[PDB]
Amino acid sequence: QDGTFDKLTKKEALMRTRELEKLENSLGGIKDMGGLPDALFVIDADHEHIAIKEANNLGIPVFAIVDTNSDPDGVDFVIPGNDDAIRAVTLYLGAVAATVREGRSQDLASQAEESFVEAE
Amino acid sequence: PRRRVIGQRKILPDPKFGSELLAKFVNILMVDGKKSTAESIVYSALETLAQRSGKSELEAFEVALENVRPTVEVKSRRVGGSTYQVPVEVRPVRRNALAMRWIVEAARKRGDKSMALRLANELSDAAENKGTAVKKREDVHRMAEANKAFAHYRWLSLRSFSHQAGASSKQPALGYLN
Amino acid sequence: GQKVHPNGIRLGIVKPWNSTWFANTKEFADNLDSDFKVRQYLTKELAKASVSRIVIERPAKSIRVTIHTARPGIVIGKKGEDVEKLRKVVADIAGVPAQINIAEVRKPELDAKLVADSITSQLERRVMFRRAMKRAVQNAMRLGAKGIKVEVSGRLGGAEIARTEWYREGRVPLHTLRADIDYNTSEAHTTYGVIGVKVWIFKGEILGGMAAVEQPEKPAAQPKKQQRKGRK
Amino acid sequence: AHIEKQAGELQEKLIAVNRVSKTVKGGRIFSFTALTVVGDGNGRVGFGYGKAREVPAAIQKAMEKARRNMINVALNNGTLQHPVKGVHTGSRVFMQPASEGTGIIAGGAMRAVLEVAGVHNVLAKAYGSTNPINVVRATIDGLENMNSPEMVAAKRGKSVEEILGK
RNA sequence: CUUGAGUCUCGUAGAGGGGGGUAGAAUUCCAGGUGUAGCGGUGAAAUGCGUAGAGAUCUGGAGGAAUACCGGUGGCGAAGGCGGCCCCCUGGACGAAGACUGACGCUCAGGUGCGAAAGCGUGGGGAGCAAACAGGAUUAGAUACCCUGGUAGUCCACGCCGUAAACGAUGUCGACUUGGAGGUUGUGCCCUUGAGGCGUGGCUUCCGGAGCUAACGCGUUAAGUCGACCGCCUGGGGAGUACGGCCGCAAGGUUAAAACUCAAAUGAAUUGACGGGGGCCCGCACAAGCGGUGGAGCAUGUGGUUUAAUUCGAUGCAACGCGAAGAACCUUACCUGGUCUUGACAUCCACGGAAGUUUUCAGAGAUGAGAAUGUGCCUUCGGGAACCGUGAGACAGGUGCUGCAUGGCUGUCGUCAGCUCGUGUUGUGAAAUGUUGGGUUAAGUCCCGCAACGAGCGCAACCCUUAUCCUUUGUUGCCAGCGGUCCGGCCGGGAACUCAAAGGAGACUGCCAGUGAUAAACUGGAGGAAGGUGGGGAUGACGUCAAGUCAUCAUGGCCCUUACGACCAGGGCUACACACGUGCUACAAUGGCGCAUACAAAGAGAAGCGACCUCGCGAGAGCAAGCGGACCUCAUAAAGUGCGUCGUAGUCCGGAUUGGAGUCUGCAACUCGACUCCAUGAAGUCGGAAUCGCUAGUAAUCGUGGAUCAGAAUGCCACGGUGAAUACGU
RNA sequence: UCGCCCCUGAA
Repeated sequence: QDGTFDKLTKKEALMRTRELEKLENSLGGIKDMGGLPDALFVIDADHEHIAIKEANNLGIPVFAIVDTNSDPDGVDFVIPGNDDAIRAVTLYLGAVAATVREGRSQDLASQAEESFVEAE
Repeated sequence: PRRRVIGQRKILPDPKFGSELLAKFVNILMVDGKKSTAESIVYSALETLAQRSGKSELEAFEVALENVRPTVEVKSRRVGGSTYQVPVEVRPVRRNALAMRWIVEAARKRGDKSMALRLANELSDAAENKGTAVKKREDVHRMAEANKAFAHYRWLSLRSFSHQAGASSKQPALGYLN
Repeated sequence: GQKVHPNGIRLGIVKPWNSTWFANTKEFADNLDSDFKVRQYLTKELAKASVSRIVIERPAKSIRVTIHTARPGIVIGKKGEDVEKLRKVVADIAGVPAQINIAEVRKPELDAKLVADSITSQLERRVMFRRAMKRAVQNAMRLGAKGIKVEVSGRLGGAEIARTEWYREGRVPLHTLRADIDYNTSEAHTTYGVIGVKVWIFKGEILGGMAAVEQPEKPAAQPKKQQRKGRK
Repeated sequence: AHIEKQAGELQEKLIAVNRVSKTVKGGRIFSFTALTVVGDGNGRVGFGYGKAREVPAAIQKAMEKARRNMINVALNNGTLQHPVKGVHTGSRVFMQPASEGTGIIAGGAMRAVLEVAGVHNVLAKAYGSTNPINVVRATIDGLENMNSPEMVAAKRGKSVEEILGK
């Protein structure tokens, strides 16, 4: 919002426009992250088998679905679904977007209950 | 290795022809980067031609030069598949250059006073192919039409031909010429 | 050679000159020699303060003894007695009278020569070599600087090999024409040989010192250019 | 992993230290590499390989990475509870438990690695080519791989429950 | 007893083995026909073959060897190994129901058999190819690869030798342990209603999990996990050799050492580097063009050589018109001689004298000895302070020696697009990733993807300058509108204009269309002075080359101490019979010379340049204004241009050499200054092998200025004038 | 496709 006010010429301001907007495209999704995660659902093992290694060299639990070429590692609670999200996207709509998405609906109520005991 | 188009030269119209083609004929007759001393000889020799021959002012050069220019120049490159140096059919622009150059070269093979009188009489004999500057043509064009093996580099090219559909005889080369 | 030392216009209109004076037709030579001579004796007889850099300004009717330090409180000493003595040296050599002038106050973690001579004197007490720069760079980067790049010639341990001890930390582009590139040298003269020192502090990064803070002149925006009048 | 350098009980130590080289386009560079271990005298030991242009930062970085390659070990007495005669890499590793009243008895890596790891009455041996660097793989072959009395005891206890269940 | 093993039965497929028949294609020979001057080979060639008729081509006949395709990680065998077709004799494998035998098994030193190819003996056979061999070629040589021939041999029969990277570099047997896809061959099942759908065995590839391995990888057909038995190894070279034995007809094979000698030899992998390895991309790198050099002379450096010295250093490019930006003496380190010794140059200590000033002698001066004169600054009036001479030491001085003790500086690849690092992950590690790939750019440039995420240096970036247009300021600069005129920006006037030079406007793939993943970008377009890093500078990385430089300077060690230090006069650096490097000048009419004539830019300047006027053939000298300056002067720009001539001659070209006569700058121009004048008038008629530069205001060519400089530019450095050819294409 | 060898050492 200051890239047209600290850069006042076309030879600067519009050079900055190009290079910036085509970073934020995909780096956009990782700047919405909060603190350090304590949970990490995966839906794949083609390029999300990075998770089962590094987050078990650190022990932050990976919750992995059934796989066709691998075995889950970490603290795993298997769910119907397989690796490769180019053939299981429509399946995730009412499988893991209904147990791990609703994995938060359920958690919120339980979290409230726990806080009440502490308060008293 | 070569990036983008070559330069183009914009040059002036002549004050006695209006041409840039016969401005390029002053350019060939320049020495020591002086257009001044060049322009002298040009007009001196134009007149010599007009008297000694019929012709016109755009035939004293033009027609005469269209009997000195070959349509094929043989260049150089070691590769040929026979260690051959390939014929190259020259573009119409490069036609000009060859004949123009040779007529001035021919006046350094002469000693017949001035330089105007030299190239003038030469150009007068060069439109009927009885000159000595038209005999330069008869070695470039003689060679080229009597011997060919084209621009293909025969061993390298043959492998490429075979892969495409199965051939050994001449065709475009699909594979590398490297 | 390996480094050709680009600094010939980094101290031009990108950062101020360190000896600004003017001279006329037959004065060129004189003014040159006289200045440099004074500085030799000057810098030598002062070592009780941490010299940022001597500079002089010569109006050519006086010369200005404008030594800069990071410790002017030792330079002044008691009264004027201190600075008096030094002022005289200048007056002698240079053909003009001389006047005392300011020495800078600010943290000593600034200026290349400040960081130079400090570690050089350390080597001449035969303590630290490699380690010398490292301490002085954790200092320099803590407060001040925007990247430092030190060079020191290895000669340590009585070893008889030509070496290059090269350590940077933070960014030093050498080709920035909109930054205050500092550069000074020192040299030790130990019994281990001679150890060259080079300190390049990238104090600016987007702000000059003579590409900023100046007054140009003209465009005065008046449609009439005055002329003499009358007719004859 | 997790820290093995812990205040009031840290037991910093080093193993290897040397230089290695790569041949660059110009000349050749030197990378100051080294192995370390920090103990606690109670186990929790690891290893790291730094890369630096100086010896101090070679040991810095290697002790950073030591904490990131911590292995847990738990024992009784001043000696390991189980022999491991396993071999990792081409340096051959052997390791006996031994009664108190004897030293470490080793001049290699496993002098110092078998000190920090809470043991000092262990007797160990190695065969094959001499190379301290992979004597350090007795992290794998004795500290990581182990048996303990309550491990073996729960083999004997697991079986009983199954018979009852049927 | 039957699970191991084996047999029986029934089928199944196959280049399993041995033997005997048989077909055609191809090459060759021989015969006949047709046709004529070449054939063949090669990167070029040559030997060879052809008019006595070849090559090719066609017809007939004959022989030897091998079976195109088929044909495939396809198949079979114990292995070696085994390919047209057919018959005969014969072996092995596998599956299917059952049926039977009943551990009868497994392995194995010795022993025995089987053995690719070459080889050997004996007898047959002989087309092609081919050791040998013979010409030819390539090569310095070429007993070779290459070409033309060609013998043993290859082939068949029988016997012999028994080797091979005899390989899966993997002993054999049995047993287990995730799987996926393909190939191949049996057999059961399924509307077999699908050449097939689902099984289950045998064999065979590829992939890969766990595990193993040092890694590469192996990976149910193991290098995994076990057992059984046998074989072998125990550092390399010495040596699979010697010695003995054994086997063989022999060639040799087989068994198989030691002395001696060395601190490694060796395997796998990593990064870089290199490849007449590959792929990709650029640069006057080449092609295409233009201009030189090497020939010749002169200028300049160097080597060699000589000399008393030819002071020293640099060594393809990156030394050799370089350090040296001009070497008369000096410079100058070098030589020869004169001369000095805490000193020419420093501090300090002690003494005197203030330093000096003008003059004399001797000498080559260096100096040495005088003759007169000076008494500043302070004083206690002695003494000191600057300063001078002398004395004495501690010292001083050294372009004296080590650039393999060093700093500093510089060149170099290279204006290269590369070069790293933090953090994480991967690997036992070295390291890797990133930084690679898919597009793209001048660019590690940008976009996308990918265990990488970030960041630093370099590129780019921002800085100057120039291409425009605007703004100021208008004098010494400009002159339109306005007047003088002397007609000259010469004077007033006018600041408009150019100009100066400070500050802005501007260009960014910004905009238009297409192309390009809708990404970057690329190609045309528009506007503009200019488009696509606009052009030129600065910008020359981190590094490598123990590259150079102790002689610019600095400095560790070393050495010299009535000297190697220091000072002076003379000489040598410009010798010289030569060689090499870098330049310049010619070989001419696009020119020379004579006449007249056109326009410059950028610097320089009171040890200076010097108008004017006078004289001099000239160089220049005398007289003198002006100028530290958009003032004045250097300065008259020169090529060029319009005319006069000469005519292709070594000359009207060209200019070397030397002599005489003069000039200038200096104390003085003898080796060793430059300029001029007249005379003499050179070699050269346009330069081999070879080699170098350059893609545009560049090349080319023509002048001008600057620094260094008392006084020496064909050099370096800078400034303008005129002003191209060529570029298909890599 | 155009044959083509040869190169003392420690940074």
